[PDB]
Amino acid sequence: ASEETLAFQRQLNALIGYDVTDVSNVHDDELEFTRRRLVTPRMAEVAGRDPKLYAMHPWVTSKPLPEYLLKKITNNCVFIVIHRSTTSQTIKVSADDTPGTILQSFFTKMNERDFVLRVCGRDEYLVGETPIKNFQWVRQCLKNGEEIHLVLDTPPDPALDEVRKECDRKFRVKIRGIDIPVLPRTADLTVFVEANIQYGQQVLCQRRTSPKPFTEEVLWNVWLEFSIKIKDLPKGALLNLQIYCQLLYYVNLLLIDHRFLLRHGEYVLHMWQLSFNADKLTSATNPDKENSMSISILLDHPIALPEMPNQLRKQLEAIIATDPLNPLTAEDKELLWHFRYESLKDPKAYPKLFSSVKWGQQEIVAKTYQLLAKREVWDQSALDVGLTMQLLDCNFSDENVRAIAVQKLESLEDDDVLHYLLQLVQAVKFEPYHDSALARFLLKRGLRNKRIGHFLFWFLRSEIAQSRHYQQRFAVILEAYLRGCGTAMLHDFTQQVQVIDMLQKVTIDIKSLSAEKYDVSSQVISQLKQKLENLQNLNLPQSFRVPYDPGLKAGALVIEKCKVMASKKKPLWLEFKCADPTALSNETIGIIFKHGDDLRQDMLILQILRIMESIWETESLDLCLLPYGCISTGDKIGMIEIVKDATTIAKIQQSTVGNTGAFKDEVLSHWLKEKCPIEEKFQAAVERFVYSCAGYCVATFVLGIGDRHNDNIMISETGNLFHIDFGHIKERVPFVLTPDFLFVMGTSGKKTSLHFQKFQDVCVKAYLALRHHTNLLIILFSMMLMTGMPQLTSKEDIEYIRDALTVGKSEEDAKKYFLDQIEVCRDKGWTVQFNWFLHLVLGI
Ligand SMILES: O=c1c(O)c(-c2cc(O)c(O)c(O)c2)oc2cc(O)cc(O)c12
Repeated sequence: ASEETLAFQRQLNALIGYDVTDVSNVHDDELEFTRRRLVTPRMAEVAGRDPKLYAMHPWVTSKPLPEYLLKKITNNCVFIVIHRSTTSQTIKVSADDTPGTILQSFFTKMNERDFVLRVCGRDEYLVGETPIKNFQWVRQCLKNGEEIHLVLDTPPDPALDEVRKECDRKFRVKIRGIDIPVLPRTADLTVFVEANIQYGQQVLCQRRTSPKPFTEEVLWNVWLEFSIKIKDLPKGALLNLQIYCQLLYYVNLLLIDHRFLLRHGEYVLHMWQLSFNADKLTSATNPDKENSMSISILLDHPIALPEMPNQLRKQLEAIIATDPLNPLTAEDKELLWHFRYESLKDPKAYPKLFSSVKWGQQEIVAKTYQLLAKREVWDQSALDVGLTMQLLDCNFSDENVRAIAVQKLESLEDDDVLHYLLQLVQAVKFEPYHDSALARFLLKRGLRNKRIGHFLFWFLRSEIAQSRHYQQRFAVILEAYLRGCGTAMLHDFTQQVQVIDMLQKVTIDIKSLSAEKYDVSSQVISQLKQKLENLQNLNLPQSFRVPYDPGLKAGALVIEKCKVMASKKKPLWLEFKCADPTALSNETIGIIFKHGDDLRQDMLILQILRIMESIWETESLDLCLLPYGCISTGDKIGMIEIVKDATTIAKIQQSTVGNTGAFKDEVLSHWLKEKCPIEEKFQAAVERFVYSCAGYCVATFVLGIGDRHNDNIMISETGNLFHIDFGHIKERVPFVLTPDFLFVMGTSGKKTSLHFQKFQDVCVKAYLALRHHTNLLIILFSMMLMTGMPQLTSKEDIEYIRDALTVGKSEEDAKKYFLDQIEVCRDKGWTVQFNWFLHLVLGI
């Protein structure tokens, strides 16, 4: 262990945000065991990735050009502007030419082929054997009807990515006692210990102890013998110890360790306090010992060795045809299991079929593995993310069952992996062991692609920072990725963390000045610009990669424009210059650092929104949403992308009117027209509004976050509406379709209109579009509530989304159901908003 070896670890831990070597909080060696087992897969991806292609991380898609983009193109032709210093030429190529057939054709028109096409002002290269039309930037430019400016520069040297040198007896447990240093005020409490043998979130068995008075020390020394036999215990089963006073304390212990051994010996586990969700499933113990409740137990080297009639048929398919949230009956399960090989021929049955398994029985499980052995039908089925996601949630704990889900994920191309990365990263919380297929799949895909890796870094880091329940597991996975991404990325991450940390302190040190009375003092803005000065001196990184948009390189601070927002939680409105000189503009980079809101929620919501945009893509729809970047940098803090030329709808009302609820109906249209002097840009901004508005209307409704204050919705000087603050979230409305909105669509009273009719038809089209992916949205929504909501979610919560999508209904009934929702908004006018103004603004 040279000084060099130690040094490396130190910085790694620094980047990680946690010390992955720490052992102060572990009752075994699973963590260390995983750090070692990931070394092979890590290296196995590193050496197998093309140095060049991994250096320029091309971003492409093998999906067909949507219909709304087909139009943007005229006769299989595209024009690209190539620049060389102040010399730039425009060329017209075929939408099927490769970036090489472009450079070659560029040397013809105007050592030798030692150059490459990069996007002006961005680290995004158009390279590889792929049609130019299959590059995201290209398709992005088309949609925005913008020009494609590329710069001819030198290809990065792959050397910069260099990687450093490398029993029939019934099971029984003994509860000795619980110890807690201090206790609650209401002190005439009573408590007992509930021991459960869980698996897949369902209890196979349960035992309890005699209730006793709640004291700083409670002994029992009672033997608890369950009914299930030691031989029946399935690998992945959990011994969930809980304390009731109402549940208050809980801790879990894997009965079968990572080595297939039966857990034994004396244990003193430090439990978690309850304030259902992902956290109640963790194997991790509470690190804080001096304050947490502790359970002392005892355990008894046993090793776990590695046709049908028409109405019956028609009743089987009826169950299989059921949605995800519909439970199963005793008969339901018995029917699914009896006909395993028949329910096996249909992939959409797997979830249902594998929950009908009696895992608490060695025999049944063994048969299951046999059943699974023959997976031709599955292996050859078409990838279905929604179906695959269902096998990765809290309902399954069998290593083999989950493994086949991951198996199908292997088919996803980088572009799609990017859409579901966040969700899949959260799914790790559902794994019973630190080392898993899903865990290795992510590690692998991160080392195989810089964009996937960049986000995998922050995604994991957000959880490492504010989740003591899973920071140990994630930290091991992050390290594994940091030990194989390269020295270049290892450097960017450093610059980014540095910039972040420094700005974090400031953001918080500024908020400390007035937290109950909005009033951005003149002196505060004076001190703010001062603290940044001290940093920009030479201590702050000259530049850094923007965490939510890695293709962008931020430079120096434009202290002049920086300020503290006139917001309650007083966030920071920072602006940077683009560190890239080849950029074709002078616009700054607006970044918002905020403390107070749980950005993990926004981050998750924003992601579903991106999932909905692509979903509409499959149907050739463009709702003009604006899922601005947002990354939870750490505990209660993170950044927010600033959308240029945009304001709050409320602000729009306040200017005309003021700090009153006497909302007008033309103010908005008067604000947009004023902004769009160029006529051709009004009707354009108007159609935009109709779509963006409709877009958010549909999406927001389905997610059950439509009733919202006028201050959390924004509009751009280009007519783009987009909801913002997704923080936590009598009269009520399905979504926001206020009079000022319907007005811009040329509709004063309850009278229809051309644009309003356009609006409606779009809403329906988008609404029906999502319904085709009901199952996908149902599972994502559920995982989100389980891993993204501080409180404990329930079935009721999940089922909402189901109703919103009107599952079971026909397209017609559906189409209508949404048109009625649109009506409520018309019959509610400014009612709701006025209430929000009265509630939020007045405190009533
Ligand atoms: O407090 C917030 C805020 O002010 C803005 C904002 C975004 C823009 O794009 C602007 O142009 C602007 O003026 C403000 O976004 C947010 C987005 C969130 O997810 C959460 C937030 O709390 C805010």
